[PDB]
Amino acid sequence: DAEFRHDSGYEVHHQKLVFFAEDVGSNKGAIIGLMVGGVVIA
Repeated sequence: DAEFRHDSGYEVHHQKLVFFAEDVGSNKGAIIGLMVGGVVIA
């Protein structure tokens, strides 16, 4: 055991970050709730 095991748990977020951001990004029309929710403060 060295780095053969810890592949998925490395790759996950590396991709989940892109994937999730895609999911949100190409659905701003929906996630708009949060967008507005974040505009009211800050």
